[PDB]
Amino acid sequence: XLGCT
Repeated sequence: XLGCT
């Protein structure tokens, strides 16, 4: 979920 939504 680093840069993911």
